[PDB]
Amino acid sequence: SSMSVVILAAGKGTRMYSDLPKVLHPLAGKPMVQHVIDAAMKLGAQHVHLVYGHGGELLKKTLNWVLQAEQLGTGHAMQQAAPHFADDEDILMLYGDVPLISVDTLQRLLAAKPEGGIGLLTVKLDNPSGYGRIVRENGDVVGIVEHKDASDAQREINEINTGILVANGRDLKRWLSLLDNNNAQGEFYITDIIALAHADGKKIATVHPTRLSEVEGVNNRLQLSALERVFQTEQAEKLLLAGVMLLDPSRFDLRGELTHGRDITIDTNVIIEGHVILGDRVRIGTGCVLKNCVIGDDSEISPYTVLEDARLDANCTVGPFARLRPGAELAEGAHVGNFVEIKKARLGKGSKAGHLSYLGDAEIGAGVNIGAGTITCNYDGANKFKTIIGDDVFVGSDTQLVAPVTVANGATIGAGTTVTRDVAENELVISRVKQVHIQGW
Amino acid sequence: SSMSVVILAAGKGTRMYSDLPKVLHPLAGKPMVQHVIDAAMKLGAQHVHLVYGHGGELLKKTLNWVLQAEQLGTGHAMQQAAPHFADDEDILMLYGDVPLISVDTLQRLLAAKPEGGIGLLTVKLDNPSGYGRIVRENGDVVGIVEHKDASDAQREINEINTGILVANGRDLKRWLSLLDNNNAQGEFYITDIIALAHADGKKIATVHPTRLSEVEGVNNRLQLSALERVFQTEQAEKLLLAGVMLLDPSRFDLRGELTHGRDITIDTNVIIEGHVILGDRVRIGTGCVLKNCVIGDDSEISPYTVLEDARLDANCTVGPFARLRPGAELAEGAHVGNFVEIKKARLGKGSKAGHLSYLGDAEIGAGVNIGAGTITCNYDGANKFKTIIGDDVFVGSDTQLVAPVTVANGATIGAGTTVTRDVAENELVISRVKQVHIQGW
Amino acid sequence: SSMSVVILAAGKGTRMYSDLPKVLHPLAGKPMVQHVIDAAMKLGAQHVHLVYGHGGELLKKTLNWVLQAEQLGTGHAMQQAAPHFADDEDILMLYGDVPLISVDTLQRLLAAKPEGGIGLLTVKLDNPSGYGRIVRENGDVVGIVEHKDASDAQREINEINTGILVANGRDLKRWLSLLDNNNAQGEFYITDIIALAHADGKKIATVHPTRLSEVEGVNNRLQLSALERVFQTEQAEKLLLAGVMLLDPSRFDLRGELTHGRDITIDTNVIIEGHVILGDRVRIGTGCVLKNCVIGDDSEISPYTVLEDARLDANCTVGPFARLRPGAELAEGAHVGNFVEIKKARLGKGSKAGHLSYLGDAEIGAGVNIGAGTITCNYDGANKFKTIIGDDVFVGSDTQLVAPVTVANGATIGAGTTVTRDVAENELVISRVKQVHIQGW
Ligand SMILES: N[C@H]1[C@@H](OP(=O)(O)O)O[C@H](CO)[C@@H](O)[C@@H]1O
Ligand SMILES: N[C@H]1[C@@H](OP(=O)(O)O)O[C@H](CO)[C@@H](O)[C@@H]1O
Ligand SMILES: N[C@H]1[C@@H](OP(=O)(O)O)O[C@H](CO)[C@@H](O)[C@@H]1O
Ligand SMILES: [Mg+2]
Ligand SMILES: [Mg+2]
Repeated sequence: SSMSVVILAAGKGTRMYSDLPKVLHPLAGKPMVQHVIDAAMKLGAQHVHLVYGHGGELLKKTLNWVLQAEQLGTGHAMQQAAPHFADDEDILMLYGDVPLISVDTLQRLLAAKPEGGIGLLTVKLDNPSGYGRIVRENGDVVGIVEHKDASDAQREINEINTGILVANGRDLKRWLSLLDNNNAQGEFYITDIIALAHADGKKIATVHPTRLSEVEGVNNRLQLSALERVFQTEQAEKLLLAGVMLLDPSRFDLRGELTHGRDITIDTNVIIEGHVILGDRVRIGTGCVLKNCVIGDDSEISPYTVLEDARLDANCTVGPFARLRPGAELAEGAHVGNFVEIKKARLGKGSKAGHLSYLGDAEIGAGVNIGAGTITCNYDGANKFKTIIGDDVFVGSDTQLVAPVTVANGATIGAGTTVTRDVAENELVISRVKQVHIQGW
Repeated sequence: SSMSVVILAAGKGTRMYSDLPKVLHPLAGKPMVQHVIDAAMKLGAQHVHLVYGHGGELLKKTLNWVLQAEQLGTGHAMQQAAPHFADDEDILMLYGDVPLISVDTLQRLLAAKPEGGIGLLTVKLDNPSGYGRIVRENGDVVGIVEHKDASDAQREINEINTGILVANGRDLKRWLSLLDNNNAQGEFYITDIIALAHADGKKIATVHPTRLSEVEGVNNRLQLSALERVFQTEQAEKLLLAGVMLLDPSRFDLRGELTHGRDITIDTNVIIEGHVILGDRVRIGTGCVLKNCVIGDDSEISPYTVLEDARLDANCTVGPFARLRPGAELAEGAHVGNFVEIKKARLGKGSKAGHLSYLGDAEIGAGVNIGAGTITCNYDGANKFKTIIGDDVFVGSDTQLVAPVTVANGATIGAGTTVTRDVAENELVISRVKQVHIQGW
Repeated sequence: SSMSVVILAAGKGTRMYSDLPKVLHPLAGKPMVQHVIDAAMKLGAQHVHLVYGHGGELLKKTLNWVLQAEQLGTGHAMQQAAPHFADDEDILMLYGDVPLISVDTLQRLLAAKPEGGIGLLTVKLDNPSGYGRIVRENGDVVGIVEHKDASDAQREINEINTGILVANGRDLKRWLSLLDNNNAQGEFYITDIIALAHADGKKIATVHPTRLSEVEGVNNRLQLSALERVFQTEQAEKLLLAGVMLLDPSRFDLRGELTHGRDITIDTNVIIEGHVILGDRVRIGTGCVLKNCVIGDDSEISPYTVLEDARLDANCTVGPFARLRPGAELAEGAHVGNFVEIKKARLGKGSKAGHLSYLGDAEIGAGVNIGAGTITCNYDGANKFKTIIGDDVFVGSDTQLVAPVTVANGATIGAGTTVTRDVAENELVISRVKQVHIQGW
């Protein structure tokens, strides 16, 4: 049948000690709640109903919005969404702070819901302390008892409520209408709806997650960090099984997506962010950070190199200690060495910038040698200007190129030159500065 | 009552293979024995009696000193300290190589000591092999039997001696006087004092540590490394619960103290040393090392940045690959980029040094742009001299400023300039060097 | 008796997803199969028979070669090697993808082989699923039953076949000749030889490895990564017990050999490759990579320093963010600072290159100060040339030395100089460039 989702995002995240709404805190670079939304979309949800208390502005700025003005609990929260439920759709209840719930588990949950009844996700814990206990009579679920209100006998129950469940909209709206708030907490308890479904003589079927981490909620940053490590380990293991050699999968982080070829080797402490594409036989040395980059076949990134919005073609070498900024592009066989920064600049085929250089806003040809210490002066304090270097140019060490300026093919620039005017094809330019020599200084 | 501590620091650390006395080997940046002293001071010890064998010079240089001339054992060691005990104080016995003993455990130990008797810290191990066994008769402690001298029946005992205990000074001095040395080892066994206390009809009460790591001793560097990881994990978890987001708490080290604000994010492989203070919303990228630094609100430290004795005001950005040395100071909104080293220099509000620069012994104003490749020549081979740069100065790329020299407000320095004489307000200075152009080179 | 080894290297490594033969994939910097060969040589093998299917070219290029033209299984594989066995030697069967098998285990295996019979290495697993089961009758091994062909009763057996075994050559050749291929797989099963040995009334003795990891095979990169971590942890623990202080042994990698002195400290995330030699009291900061280097007593390598084929004498300091390339050599007390690259260059006693410099193909004397920004121009686009700097030379900041060129003892080079001609003893050389000053720019 058809289905929509309600994501509860309206708890108080006091133990996060944060000014950022709890469900916005990221896991693997993505807000927790977005993990949950992604899963919902994968399930084929027709609507996603997001219930919130505060941070509504930032929530909408970041990500069907449903206000819960007073933090009066989950039952009350659902009461707020209930009018938006279709009588003819299934409604899946999820939490914005339970980010690792898997599509497989949810699919099995939807499959297990008995006609007219409820599908309830439960899990058996070694220590169920503090959790809602699943109450069964002769094997069938009839009730949930919260820890606080549970008796000593009930507290021996190990099967507990994850709070994730599915029911038909018409049925759900009915059960929510029958909730009672007259009690020691002054709130409606969502958990009472399973007893209410039972009262109507309807069935509550259960399924279990595959992993405990799937139904773990985040209330503080220690708990978020554990889930971060679980998720990173999962990603790392998939990459290994898919043929990427991670030299230490416990020291690898992916925060986005990695599209990869064959026989790649990634060394320790590499961080991949955004969407990165790696060709065949790429090697990434220790400590590198890549964000939104494309790296061509057989390229080698040496240790402690940082790249963002950069492109390497095949057979390129970069680093160690290089810094590629957005718009940095290396054509086939180009080389960028240590203590070199490239920004919005292209280095043509086989061209080399091996040391202690800044190349910004530059179009550099093929077969070019950029000597150590070369710098493009691309900024006048108001605007930025382009440097153009042709093919087969030799730029001597510690030269400044003062943009806008063009150096034609075949030219040679002497060490220590300040280039302010265009250089013609096959021209040598060199500073003829006079020195004083003083004997016996 | 009143209390003093005896710390035993006189064992042979042969399996450390070190020229540094064993108890001086650090854990989280602090000698093991100093952890123990700190705990003692927290307990309110009136005196700390440190018993040593060798390395006394270095020990005192590093940290009431009590010689044990001949390594004749713990009983003998205590005999050496006994004359310093007051008849009217409690004496707590600790070890310099058991660094994680907690104040809580010790407080409970002091509370459990029966009048006229002994408080003894014991622990139950899955494998008690090699440890002193606690001998009980009808539930009461009467004895300790060392493993070697224990029978097969005794060796089944899992409750073992940690060697940590407390007794009144007068009582202790008596029991120590009654120790016998005529045996297969020629030494007095400290453990005999519990049997001696029993002989006098006094009670020996026991308490247990909360964690096994609290009473683990260090005899080799493998054991020290395990304790280092335990301690770092504890620190990391406290920081997470306190609201600091560590993106991987297994790749975080604190060796000193971290004072922090709210909504801080620290990425993998960060090392914090000395005392570091972080404002709200500070972000620290992967690989950074901070030692004795103050970082203001909303500052961002990019990957692979090293800072020591440095100060950032609010909204500053530094790195990646920047190196801030002692006396480096950034005013609000300042920026230091890649391959820049700052030493005993201040960069004023909104001023920028983005690349490949060395700024030492310099006072730099607000609104200054330091071009790539700029270097302060602060050294003449004997002394060091200051560079002063006013507000709203534009320093062109690859300039050297030869100190002492002053550049006034509003000035502009052309690329490639060697500045040796003061520059006046709103002055442009630029090198007019002649070049040779040779066609067809 | 005398002994030879057969290493099976002819499986299909489909789940590696690699163009490199599976047994060539490295563990700790060394092909898996080379670990196995090393063990064989340590055992005193007279011959090593390597059976292969494909990748024979690359295998021989990388490492008695024995073709198995058709991947028809292990029995068939051994049939191919059998003619090379001496009737009067023991033959040990190993696998190229089981890299951590220990010499101790193998020695015990060889010792346990009964005259005329077989020594078989087996292991007891918590989950034996998918493994060959060891079949015993009244305690004696008579059979091996592969999982697939095993009954439900047989599958309860926890003792499984590692496939590692030893038998006399004459005996082995006989048993291999009697293998039957007429079955649902069309292959000879090596495991049948133990039933065949039993048929002849010979004994099959068993021994067990000390660690499970010793007999773990690699079929995919996830499995290789687990073995990599096991191996690195073993190496790290040995180094700690031997007296090297690793500040985090889970963040330490050795890919080769480390020869070390006393009281060394290595911080987190250090990678040692090739053969590295460290003197006493060397400290290595976080993030460093050392490959084929010799570091003298009391030297300190600061964070994020990369060295290859480099030599430091005693009391040297390098980094942070320094890059030493092959042929880099520092004499006693020399210093290389941040953003400095040294290649095929020697820095003499007490000489300093603290910042933003490139020194290549250079002989630099003692007592030299290399100012920030100094660069050797060692390349003309075709060849490379040497720079020679004498003792007690002061090179001013941002100087280029244009090789070949010699600077004699005692000389001083002014900031910003382009040195193209030899400098005489005690000479000051300095650029006298004229500037334009424009007021009110
Ligand atoms: N300094 C030059 C030298 O580098 P090194 O000798 O350090 O490799 O030659 C390289 C090519 O071989 C050039 O690209 C560098 O500009
Ligand atoms: N090279 C200049 C350029 O940097 P980039 O263009 O690399 O950011 O402009 C920056 C301000 O926008 C200046 O501080 C840098 O000195
Ligand atoms: N810039 C100089 C300064 O460095 P710093 O003042 O940054 O240590 O003096 C050092 C010696 O003291 C010299 O080697 C450096 O060349
Ligand atoms: Mg210059
Ligand atoms: Mg320069």
